[PDB]
Amino acid sequence: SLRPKLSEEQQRIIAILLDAHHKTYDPTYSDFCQFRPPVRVNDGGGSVTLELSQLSMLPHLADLVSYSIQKVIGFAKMIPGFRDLTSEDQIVLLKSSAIEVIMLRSNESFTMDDMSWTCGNQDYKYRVSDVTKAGHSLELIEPLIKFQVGLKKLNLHEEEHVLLMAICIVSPDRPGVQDAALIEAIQDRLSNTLQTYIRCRHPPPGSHLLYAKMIQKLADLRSLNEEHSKQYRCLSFQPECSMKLTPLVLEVFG
Ligand SMILES: C=C1/C(=C\C=C2/CCC[C@]3(C)[C@@H]([C@H](C)CCCC(C)(C)O)CC[C@@H]23)C[C@@H](O)[C@H](CCCO)[C@@H]1O
Repeated sequence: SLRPKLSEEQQRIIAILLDAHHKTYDPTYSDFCQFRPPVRVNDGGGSVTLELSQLSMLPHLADLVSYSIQKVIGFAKMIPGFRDLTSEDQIVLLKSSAIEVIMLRSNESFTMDDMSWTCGNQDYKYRVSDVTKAGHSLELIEPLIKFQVGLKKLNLHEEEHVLLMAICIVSPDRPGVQDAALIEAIQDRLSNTLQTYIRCRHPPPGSHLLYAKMIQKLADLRSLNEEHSKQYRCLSFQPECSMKLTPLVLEVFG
């Protein structure tokens, strides 16, 4: 019912987050030529044995994810209040949310035109088959695609999109966090900003219930995180896999 106006502080928070995202997410994907080249071996059969023997798309995707983790770290550092946290808690939050924020932010390159993450010419267009060529199984990919479509259909404003990523990162319920209270205080400030923004700036019929739907996506991400971790473990058993990854990836998921 009540639709309070965004406070000056809440307006500043949104402005800061939009700016942080614009500085850490390049919509032209111009740095991609700097990653190890994507290689797509013939695997129409989806052979796990062949996929693991080659891991043809792993160097490229590992570089893409590593690059993205760096961007997420940069984004996180700009989240109002994040700097108030101890270095130890900052790292805990970053490592635990990295893959989740990558899945969220990737929605910007995801397209329902053909259910792919399109970052340019065919070379940088990623489909389910490209992810299997990196060593992952459909147990992760299919649910991930479903998540992308569900997120797409929420038609989030960029303001809502950046707030959701910030809320995802600043979560008090991450194993290893020391000052949960402070983290929750920061998250509540972000959550209240999001709730207020939706109530006074998001037109119907895709509003209000929108907050609940967004919070539900955060729960969905936890499941995807767990599944990705299980599969990363398997992938790491492959001899010489470390060289196909990056130091940052090895640490975050190791
Ligand atoms: C990275 C990103 C993109 C796409 C994300 C994809 C497409 C290919 C496969 C991935 C990467 C999934 C797999 C499951 C993760 C695999 C990781 C390992 C192999 C380590 O397990 C997770 C998200 C999937 C491109 C762009 O939108 C951002 C980037 C450009 C703007 O900053 C974003 O940040």
